[PDB]
Amino acid sequence: VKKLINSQISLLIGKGLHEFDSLRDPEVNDFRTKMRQFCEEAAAHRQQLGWVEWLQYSFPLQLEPNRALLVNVKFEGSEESFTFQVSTKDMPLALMACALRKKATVFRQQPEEYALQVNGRHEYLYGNYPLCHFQYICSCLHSGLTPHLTMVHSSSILAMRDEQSNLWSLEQPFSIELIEGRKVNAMKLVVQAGLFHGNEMLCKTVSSSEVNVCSEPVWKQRLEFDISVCDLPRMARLCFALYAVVDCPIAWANLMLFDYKDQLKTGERCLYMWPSVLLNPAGTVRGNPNTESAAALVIYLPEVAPVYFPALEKILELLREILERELYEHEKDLVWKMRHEVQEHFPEALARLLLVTKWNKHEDVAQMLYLLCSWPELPVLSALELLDFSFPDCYVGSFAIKSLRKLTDDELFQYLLQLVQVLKYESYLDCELTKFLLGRALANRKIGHFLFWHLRSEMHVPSVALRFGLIMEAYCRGSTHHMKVLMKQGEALSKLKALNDFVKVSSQKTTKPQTKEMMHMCMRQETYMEALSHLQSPLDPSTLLEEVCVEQCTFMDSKMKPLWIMYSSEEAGSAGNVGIIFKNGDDLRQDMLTLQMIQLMDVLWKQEGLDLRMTPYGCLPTGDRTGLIEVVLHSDTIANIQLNKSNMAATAAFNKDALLNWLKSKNPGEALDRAIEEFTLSCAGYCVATYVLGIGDRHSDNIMIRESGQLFHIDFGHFLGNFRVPFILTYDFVHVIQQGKTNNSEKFERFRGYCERAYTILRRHGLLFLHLFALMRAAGLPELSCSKDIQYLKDSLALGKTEEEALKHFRVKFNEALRESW
Ligand SMILES: COc1ccccc1-n1c(SCC(=O)Nc2ccc3nccnc3c2)nc2c(c1=O)CCCC2
Repeated sequence: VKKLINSQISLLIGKGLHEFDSLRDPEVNDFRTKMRQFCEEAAAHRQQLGWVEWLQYSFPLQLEPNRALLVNVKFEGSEESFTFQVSTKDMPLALMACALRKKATVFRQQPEEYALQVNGRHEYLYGNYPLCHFQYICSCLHSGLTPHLTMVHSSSILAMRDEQSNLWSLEQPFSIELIEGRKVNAMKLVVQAGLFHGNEMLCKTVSSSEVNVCSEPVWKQRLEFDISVCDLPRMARLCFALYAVVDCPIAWANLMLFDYKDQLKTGERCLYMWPSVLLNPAGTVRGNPNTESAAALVIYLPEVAPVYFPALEKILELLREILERELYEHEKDLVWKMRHEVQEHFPEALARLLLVTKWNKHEDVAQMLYLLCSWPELPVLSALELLDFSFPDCYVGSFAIKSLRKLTDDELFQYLLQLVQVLKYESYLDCELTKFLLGRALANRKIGHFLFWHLRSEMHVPSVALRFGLIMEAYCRGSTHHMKVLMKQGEALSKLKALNDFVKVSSQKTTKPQTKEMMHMCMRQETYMEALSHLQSPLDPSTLLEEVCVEQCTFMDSKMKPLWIMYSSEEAGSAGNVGIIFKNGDDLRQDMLTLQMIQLMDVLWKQEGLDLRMTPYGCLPTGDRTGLIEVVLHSDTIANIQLNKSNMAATAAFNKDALLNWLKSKNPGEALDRAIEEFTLSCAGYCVATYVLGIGDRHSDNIMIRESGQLFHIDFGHFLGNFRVPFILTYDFVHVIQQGKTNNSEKFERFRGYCERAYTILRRHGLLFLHLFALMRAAGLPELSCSKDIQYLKDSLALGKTEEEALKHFRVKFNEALRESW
């Protein structure tokens, strides 16, 4: 039984558990045994939460960042239902009290015993929150539709919970022996090396003597470093590069000088090197698992006596305002001098101080660390910055995690992508971030869900495979039931892969309608219907994908032939009609990042009461160049609409009317006005979003309208101006905002203010986007490579300017954009 769990975990994570043992590594072993006890205590805890609390775990509330409305309510084991008027201000409890008073008459005869489920979703309404604080209610309030909800009793929910049970002495300079290698090139070999603490070098880099591009090369050289061993910080990192010359990089490799047990390291080491794009401090500190093929450097760490890093007690024992809002040496000096007063009157400039403290002087570091332990907790925003690679020191990390704990799950979810990337930076397996992500993922099934996928999605990447795999195994130890739910998901994804593969070959030999019939046959196979049905959508686990409508499924006409999968739910009705797009072949990371940053803008706007009617559809990479997009129904490309087909409702004398006619036919009479509004708001939003983010090559083929008028974007290939992309006003948008008039400066300038608000709001959170992008550098995304990329943001948000200025700046670009418009 314990045996079956293991094989399930193996299949689930994409790596077999035997491989962890085969490593014969105490670091891994400890991480495994430790992290299991932890996840087991969490899982233990959970099985004894009260029912409401279990709901909170299982399906956390989805909330928005007087007026009448019709609601429909039913009770679980029955079809009969009732329609009430309520106020949008009513508590979920008031509604539940009605439900019951209605029932008990149609039946002859306590609201606290119930929670309201959304029909056909893993979504629930509970708490003291007026109805439309719940996203679902408020959402309905807009698209116009009637909320449909099911009274679920406490006995019913608890049944679910049930079914889910399971030192300073050493003064001599540091130096190593470089012995020999085993590599491939054309010319002389060289081995350069430096000691890093983050991005900063601890002293000048040193080099090898020029040998023949030959062997199996030999060196047997002392390389001595311009620093004394006693000054080596905890997180000291030794970084190698190997290249040829007579310029030409071959491989690289890094290691920590202290092991995970704080022991300094001796003596011989074989390093299996990673092939190159010279020195790479950010690169991982464990070796290339491809031992057969990979080049290897063998070194000798001299044995300086056994030595550990001193305990914390031993550590603990041992116009400035004007600058303080890059700095000269002299300034650096003043800051350091004022450290105490920094910790007293500018605690939020911590990051600035840490950047001036001398990491290659053990005495200075001890001073810095002493101030850290009395340091007041910082705001979340400051914590996100402290996770930067610039801050490799784990006492700082511990502090940053310490400050990060007051994250709401919503915030946590909103940054989860980035926190995962930072795991790639971690010098050791057992660490605080890992401990924290696991703990929060265990207290929240939604967080649990996405963490897994973020991790499961990168197992094809050898540098993170082990780390990630070990985390996923830990999590499963913490959630036997959720791992079943997830296998269901990965089983569906496996089938989709096989289906898409068939689609690629077939689509080259034959015509679309034929491949479509073939697809449906393959899908109608027993193994496919079972695999592809009755699951939770990986794009959002509260979305249930029940019955695939084979008849509706097809594939899209682009190189990779992405699949189009429609699902219905009888229990869910209309909002059980959902689609996903399976994509195998393209990298989805770029888009997912893009989609999350827009999502962020929307939350920011909404937190200041600006609702631009955005459309944040799911996008979720699941594996090697494989993931899913959320289908947005009742929409079409501008281009498609501008095919302006005769026979359709939008038959137009001039192409500029096409959109507006379409909108008219979907939105008769007084509905028309609302749709123009929806179009205007969301346009404002996507214009500002594409502009700040440097997303370009927008054309009518990658912009979509929905029948509500809402406009949104697909196919993000390029961002951060990655061919300075202008602001863009398409003539046809302007025309639609202007209600079909040549001049409508009333309508048009309202539109300007929306942009201006959206833009100005984002700037106030400029730093929040910077820190997040900072953290993304860890990803290896090709258009997220360096500083010039983070420069793009600085410039778009005109962050260094004043609001009066920036607005002025933005006003030119926006004008420039209107001029372009015919
Ligand atoms: C691959 O996309 C195409 C490229 C060239 C020509 C046509 C398509 N294409 C297109 S082009 C529209 C498009 O490229 N993408 C869409 C269409 C709807 C979307 N909804 C939510 C999120 N993204 C969406 C993206 N659409 C469809 C199909 C299709 O083959 C098949 C049936 C379902 C809709």
